[PDB]
Amino acid sequence: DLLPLVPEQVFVEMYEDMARRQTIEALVPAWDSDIIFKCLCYFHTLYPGLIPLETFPPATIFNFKQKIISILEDKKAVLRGEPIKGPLPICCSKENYRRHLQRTTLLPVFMWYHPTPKTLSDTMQTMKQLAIKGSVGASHWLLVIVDIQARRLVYFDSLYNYVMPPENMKKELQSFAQQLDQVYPAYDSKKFSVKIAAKEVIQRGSGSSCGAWCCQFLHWYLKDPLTDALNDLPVDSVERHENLASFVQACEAAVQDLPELSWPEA
Repeated sequence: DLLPLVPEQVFVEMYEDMARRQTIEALVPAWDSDIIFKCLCYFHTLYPGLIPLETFPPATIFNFKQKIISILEDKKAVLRGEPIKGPLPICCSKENYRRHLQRTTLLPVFMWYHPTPKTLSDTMQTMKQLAIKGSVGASHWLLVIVDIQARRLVYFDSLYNYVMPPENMKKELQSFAQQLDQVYPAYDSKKFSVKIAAKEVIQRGSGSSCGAWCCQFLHWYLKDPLTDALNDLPVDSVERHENLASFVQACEAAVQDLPELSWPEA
């Protein structure tokens, strides 16, 4: 039997997939902690209810719940004229921080995650290693929105199930939600609800657009806390990211002439 032709193009069978991924990677490069923070400061000017929490160092899977509880307990104190006990931000005066706490209705909690580290310190160490070599690697940004006004926790994973299956995260967040009912109780005894935002992979074809996706979802949520934008997405991976690219470009222009490393006034 005649031998099959083996072409003198080692990668040709992957050309289409490679071209799409290269296109996507070029459209939306990685967003790290500093630009995310600038974007949050900008978002606050548009939506005063959003407190621009610092992403340095970012929360992790090991301490995001403790960080949220500290912030809410401090907000409770501020509304009662009592001392705050939580760690203070670097780029904000303590007085301005108190005013942000008094005003905020929504905590944008960005979590930086990597499969390998098993502790908070290991995670920070991994974060440092990757940063100096300029690699994303297997790291991933996640967003937890604590909507105080609606008593809603929204979990956004652009890779859908990168940390754990969505039902396992649902379970963990549901237990956390009832802890928040005791920590930050409501007059009418309305319970904190939990929403897993992503029903499938949004970030198809990319290893770097996670940061931008989180900020885009947040902005969609800020425009409409009932948004179904994740369902109205284009099917094509490339089209999704060229829409995201316009968002990114608009944001980067919007913050270009905004003050560096400083919170806006509450």
